[PDB]
Amino acid sequence: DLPQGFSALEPLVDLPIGINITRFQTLL
Amino acid sequence: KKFLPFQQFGRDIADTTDAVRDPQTLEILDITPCSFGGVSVITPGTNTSN
Ligand SMILES: *[C@@H]1O[C@H](CO)[C@@H](O)[C@H](O)[C@H]1NC(C)=O
Repeated sequence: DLPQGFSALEPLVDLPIGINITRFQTLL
Repeated sequence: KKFLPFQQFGRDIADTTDAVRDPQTLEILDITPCSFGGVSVITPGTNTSN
């Protein structure tokens, strides 16, 4: 049900952490 | 310019920087190149006058 439209995301956080990633989870 | 809180500088299409966020005071300033113009010289012949 994702609403039809356009809106540009703004960079809010920069993490200089250098971490290797390939998977993720969401916290309800 | 309505510079967003993250934006550091803006450009002319020639890549030359148009405007900058100052690093000591968070003001956003335009950088215009210093004043210039072509110098046409209009003269009679040096046969007639200098
Ligand atoms: C640098 O120093 C001035 C004078 O103390 C201060 O007003 C200004 O906020 C400082 N700039 C930054 C980016 O912290």
